[PDB]
Amino acid sequence: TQRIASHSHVKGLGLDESGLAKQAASGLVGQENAREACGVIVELIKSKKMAGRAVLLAGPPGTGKTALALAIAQELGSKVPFCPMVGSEVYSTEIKKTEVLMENFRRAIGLRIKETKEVYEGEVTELTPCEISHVIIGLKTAKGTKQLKLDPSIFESLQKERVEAGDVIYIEANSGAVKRQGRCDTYATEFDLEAEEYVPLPKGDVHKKKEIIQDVTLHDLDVANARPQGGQDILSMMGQLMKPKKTEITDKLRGEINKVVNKYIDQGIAELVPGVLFVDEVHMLDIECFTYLHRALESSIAPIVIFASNRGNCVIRGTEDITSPHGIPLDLLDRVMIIRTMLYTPQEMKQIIKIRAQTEGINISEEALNHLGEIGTKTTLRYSVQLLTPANLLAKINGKDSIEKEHVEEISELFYDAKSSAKIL
Amino acid sequence: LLAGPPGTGKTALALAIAQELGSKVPFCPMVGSEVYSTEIKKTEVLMENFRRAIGLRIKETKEVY
Amino acid sequence: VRLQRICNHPGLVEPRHPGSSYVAGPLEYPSASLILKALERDFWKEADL
Amino acid sequence: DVTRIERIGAHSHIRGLGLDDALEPRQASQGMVGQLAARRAAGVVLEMIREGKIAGRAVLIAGQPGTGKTAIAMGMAQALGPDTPFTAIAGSEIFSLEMSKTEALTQAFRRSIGVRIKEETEIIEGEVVEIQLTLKTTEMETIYDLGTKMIESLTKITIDKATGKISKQKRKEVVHTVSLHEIDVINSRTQGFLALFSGDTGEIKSEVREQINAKVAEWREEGKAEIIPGVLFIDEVHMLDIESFSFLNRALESDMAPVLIMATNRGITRIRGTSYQSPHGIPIDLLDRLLIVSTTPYSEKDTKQILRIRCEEEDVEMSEDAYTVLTRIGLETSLRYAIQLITAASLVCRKRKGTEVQVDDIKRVYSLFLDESRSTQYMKEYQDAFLFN
Amino acid sequence: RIERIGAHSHIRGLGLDDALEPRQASQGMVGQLAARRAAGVVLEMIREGKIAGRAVLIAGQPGTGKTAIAMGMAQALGPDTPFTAIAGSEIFSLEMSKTEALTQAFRRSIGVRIKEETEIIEGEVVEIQIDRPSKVGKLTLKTTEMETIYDLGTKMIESLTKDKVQAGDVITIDKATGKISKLGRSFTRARDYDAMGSQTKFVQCPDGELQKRKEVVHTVSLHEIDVINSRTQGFLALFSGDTGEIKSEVREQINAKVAEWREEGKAEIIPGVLFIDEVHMLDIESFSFLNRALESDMAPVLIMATNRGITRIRGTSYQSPHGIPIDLLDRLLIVSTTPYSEKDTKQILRIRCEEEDVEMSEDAYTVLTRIGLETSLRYAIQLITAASLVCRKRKGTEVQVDDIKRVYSLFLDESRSTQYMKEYQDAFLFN
Ligand SMILES: Nc1ncnc2c1ncn2[C@@H]1O[C@H](COP(=O)(O)OP(=O)(O)OP(O)(O)=S)[C@@H](O)[C@H]1O
Ligand SMILES: Nc1ncnc2c1ncn2[C@@H]1O[C@H](COP(=O)(O)OP(=O)(O)OP(O)(O)=S)[C@@H](O)[C@H]1O
Ligand SMILES: Nc1ncnc2c1ncn2[C@@H]1O[C@H](COP(=O)(O)OP(=O)(O)OP(O)(O)=S)[C@@H](O)[C@H]1O
Ligand SMILES: Nc1ncnc2c1ncn2[C@@H]1O[C@H](COP(=O)(O)OP(=O)(O)OP(O)(O)=S)[C@@H](O)[C@H]1O
Repeated sequence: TQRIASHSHVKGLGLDESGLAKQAASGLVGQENAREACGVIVELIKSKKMAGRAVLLAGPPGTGKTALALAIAQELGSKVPFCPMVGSEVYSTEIKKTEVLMENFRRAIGLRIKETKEVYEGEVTELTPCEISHVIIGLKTAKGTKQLKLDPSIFESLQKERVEAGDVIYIEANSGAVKRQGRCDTYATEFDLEAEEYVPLPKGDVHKKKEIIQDVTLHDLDVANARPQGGQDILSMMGQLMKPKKTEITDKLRGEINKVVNKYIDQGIAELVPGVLFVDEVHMLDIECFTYLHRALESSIAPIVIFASNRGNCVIRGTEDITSPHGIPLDLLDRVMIIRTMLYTPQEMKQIIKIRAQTEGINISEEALNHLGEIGTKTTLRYSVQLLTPANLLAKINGKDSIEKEHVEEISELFYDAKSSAKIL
Repeated sequence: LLAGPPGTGKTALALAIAQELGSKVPFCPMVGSEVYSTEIKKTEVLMENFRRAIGLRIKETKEVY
Repeated sequence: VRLQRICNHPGLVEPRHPGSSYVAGPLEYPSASLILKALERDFWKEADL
Repeated sequence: DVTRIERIGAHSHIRGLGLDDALEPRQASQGMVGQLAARRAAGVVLEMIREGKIAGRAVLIAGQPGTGKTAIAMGMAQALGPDTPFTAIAGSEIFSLEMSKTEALTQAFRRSIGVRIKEETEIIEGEVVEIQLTLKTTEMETIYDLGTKMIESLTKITIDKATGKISKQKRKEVVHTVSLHEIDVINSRTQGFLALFSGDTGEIKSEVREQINAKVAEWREEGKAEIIPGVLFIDEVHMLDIESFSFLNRALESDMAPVLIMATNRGITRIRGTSYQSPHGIPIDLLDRLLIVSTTPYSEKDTKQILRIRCEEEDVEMSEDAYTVLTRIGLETSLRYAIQLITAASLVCRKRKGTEVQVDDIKRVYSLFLDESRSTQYMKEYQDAFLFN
Repeated sequence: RIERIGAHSHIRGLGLDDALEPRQASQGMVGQLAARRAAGVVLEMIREGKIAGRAVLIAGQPGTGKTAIAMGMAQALGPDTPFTAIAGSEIFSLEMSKTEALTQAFRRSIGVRIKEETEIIEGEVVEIQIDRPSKVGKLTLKTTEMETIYDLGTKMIESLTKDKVQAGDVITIDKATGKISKLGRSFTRARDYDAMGSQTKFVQCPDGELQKRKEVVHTVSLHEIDVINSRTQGFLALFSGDTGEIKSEVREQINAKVAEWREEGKAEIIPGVLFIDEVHMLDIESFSFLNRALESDMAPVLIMATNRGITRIRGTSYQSPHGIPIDLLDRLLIVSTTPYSEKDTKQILRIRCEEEDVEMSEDAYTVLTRIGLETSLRYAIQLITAASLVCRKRKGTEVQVDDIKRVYSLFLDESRSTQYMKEYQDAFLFN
């Protein structure tokens, strides 16, 4: 079955119709103010007309900032691009961190493009070339037989796939892609033992045109056009042998792709679904990255950006002495809306522990739940929810189907939290 | 070395020297920041700029049909 | 009838389709023909090096 | 409505500098309010750019954060139009693994100078379906000789009369403005024009740059090309190194140098790469070459007018009391914070099934979202819980 | 042979009973009762593979046995579950970023179990006739139970000709691809020709039907799928390590397709263990990435070992308990290893002696355990081999106290070397 992760319990922000946060709903308890603000931001993303708007989730560790970001993602649904990111990911060996930030900005903007797909599929009845401007290929389906004049590119892809006759092939005219999916079924009976696989002949038309919606991001278009993989000319073929490094895509390519996308939007063949970029541990970005974000958020194309930071007066990385509130420069803090996450009361921690127990399929007695809540008050919320699985394992070893207080005590003694460990250090 | 406060005509004097020599003599202008390259070492950049400050003039009687 | 079709095979009600890439037309970059004639240099000024 | 790639960004309301013909700035016009002195200076700088006679002039827009320096730059870009090159970068973008800071600045400089070339083509063709070639058109009928095989593809349109180029009714003329960077990237490799998109250009050599400068000067003399000098905008120029600034010093002294606009929002600070303190994070030798335009903090009525312009840009109607409350907030916290409160309060009113932003909506958004000062205070109150203080 | 007696060669497992209770000395594993019990609980959690992205830290003084606990966990886990062990210094590459290296380590620790239904024909070749001018041919194969004559198509004829099949070969043929794999030469035909040839070793004739279908399980790691799917001949980068910054979208596609395979009965996910030894060598950026790399459902169990206490976090001036930032420390459970008593030290020395196959007297054991308590356990463990060699040079069979003292005098520990250095401090450079 599905593996249980640290956020598997969050299914939404748990807000009612008016946007007010239910005390406990959709796997979230407490943080009602932050959840309501995140609902407002969800409405902002769904409104779809504002670009480059940034929010900052500020609060000590354990307060649920990443949980709230993933709750926003759940609220939006899989349709809207949610790009998760960590501040440590900008430091790439191939491209400048500004390029990484721009790429993440571009893949948080999604496109749904309706494309007409031209398909030729059938049994190859004949394959006659003409000097090499032509290939006359006959294709047979259940509906009938047709012979088609195809480009040298499609012929030479057919030679790549090694289709001779009686072979069932699938040609996509748009991409010039040929698939030899086997030999026809009528030739299975030829031999007792033959070294190929037989497929029934296609039952549709030889020439089929199909309208399909493709989900792509602006980054997909940028990368495809900066590392072209279509086209069969020798020059591009020999460039395909290069190590596929990430390149610092220029603003000109992005502007050209913007023009193309605008044309598609005008033609009605595409719809823009701008999403959200989630940069967790934004404090890891250095001063250069923040100062670039200054410009990247002014763009009319930018997505909604969510930052999360748990640092209190950290030095800005790269500055070596400049202390800013959240490890973030003040000039960037002037561009963001700060959502603050507060610490949890013992009761909220107990509710969260019960929710995590339910998600991990663990039965915990009331005594055990109270003891674990007491431990979490003493140690941390994260420590307590981690004890649940080992405690359940010990309970199964004892042959009981529930976590009693003794199992929690045993696991508490076996393992330590940061405070106990620091004490013994 | 042309040493003096900013704006005292050092670059102007170097360009005046270039003018007094004419385009016949190769004048390679450079900034000290240009030695820092991601492709070659600073020593190679300096050596190359030394290379291109020495000019060679080739005389050929070019016949064509 | 629909339920019987689903019971026989779900591919009767919704087929599994091939997964395809989006073919984007090549980007046309326009520029003047005089740009390519840069670096040409005049014949009768190029010696034999 | 259909969402286009271009949406409501920070500076979408700015359509240009709201300047009279005498360059005197209108109080509010073309989406810009206030900054009369700075707008006038930007207008005279823009006239300098349009004239395009003096090369390598540098202007610095200085002021407190949120005083509209980037807004003035975007207004200048909108006034300049799409035919003159306007290259916008951030000071951070020159720190590349592909190229040195010097090379990044050189490319940015050569992306701002454009060479305009107009060509006469030959196109007469039209309504023809027959095969050999004779052509017929509503007003024309012609015959053409041919002694090559290109017609096979042409069978299954219009042709060039000179070279016979084939492609799917008079000579017609085409204008192409190409930047110097485009010229030297196209001519750096066999297929170097691809690097204009992939960025895999990697330190174009000084030899080819010199040759291309010479050829462009030759074209200018011969009348085949004219130079369209542009403007390079470096936002957050304080991110540059001392090496980058020293390069900018002498990069601006070429006759092929664009007009340089720089923006910075810091006082006397450390120059990156050094321990020295300089007025703008910029060495004094570069400031020596700069004309500095200072932006004044906005007054109450200027702030309210900016909020009005931003509201009508975002298509949100607010009450007058909401406008006064939001202006007080902006004067108390920041202009950007109020600008964002506008959108958030429109959303809150929308959830309410309302049509006009009220004071209660602004209060609710003020509660939900914090400014830097309030968040910093709440942080000070929980100082121990946060990491690495 | 290529595996010699390593430092942890004696560690065959955690030495726990069915109650996860540690036996004093079991599976080459002495003492560390509480730490071993915790390791057993973590091992059970790994076996269940139900909860993703779990982090455990083994913390203790040097020489208390954190790496031994990790090796025992690896041995008890078995070859089937992925177990990637790295040092924190290994993520500092010139090929890729630290985050990329950590992602690759994470995806090496997840295993994908792909079961496919093949249809092979396996038999003994008793006849093969190939006619060549399209080629014609006939092939007769037999098991112990049946014999069948196959009329060969051109593709199958080509496959057989490439694989040079004769009578007496035991071969398996894949019905889909026609791949010929020959398992040897058979009992009946066996010997082959009366020509040059070579020696002979024979296999058995297969039993049952020629066509036997059968289901085979193929195991890969997520990293292998990423590398193969990234570079069109990126497979050779699985050996050269030449995969620079695999794209995030490629990995998302891999994850989605693996989940799809799991839903459709093709793939089974085997969550493994990533063991970062000397995790204090990671910098703050790496720890920040680790924080969020553990939130994914495709995240292994993470074991970390560190002997630091109240130390600077690399890349920062901050002091934290284990050289690990407190936010990552709140994400993990801490297993503390206690120092060793006299009898635990003696038992470990006996186990190492048995592993190295050295007999030594009980007086030697007393002296060496005293030395280990005074100097360190590792130094005594090395004195084991040194003294065995000295005894063999002496032509003895049992290592006596005199050999132990001889090797104590020959080889120094840190304390005595540091003292002798302190005496001649001026002679050493850059003091
Ligand atoms: N209000 C909440 N309701 C339910 N689960 C929560 C809540 N807040 C936090 N959690 C969860 O408790 C665990 C710890 O919270 P995380 O969000 O993973 O860490 P974090 O503290 O948000 O990270 P930061 O950036 O340091 S605040 C995760 O399993 C979260 O899903
Ligand atoms: N003696 C001079 N006569 C005429 N023009 C001059 C003279 N000295 C400088 N200039 C000009 O005044 C301006 C400033 O002088 P520059 O030559 O640019 O500075 P520099 O002294 O050459 O180099 P710096 O600033 O000392 S690092 C330039 O436009 C020069 O051409
Ligand atoms: N052009 C300017 N005119 C007037 N005041 C300015 C100007 N630029 C900066 N300041 C002042 O400098 C303050 C801080 O500027 P920032 O750019 O945010 O950081 P900073 O100026 O570099 O200061 P630090 O602490 O040395 S990094 C502003 O709040 C202003 O008061
Ligand atoms: N049950 C055990 N637990 C721990 N160590 C043991 C155990 N049995 C034997 N050892 C010793 O552990 C040694 C491994 O090196 P040690 O440094 O002493 O411990 P370690 O496993 O490497 O952990 P660290 O990181 O060094 S504290 C072996 O040479 C054994 O002598």
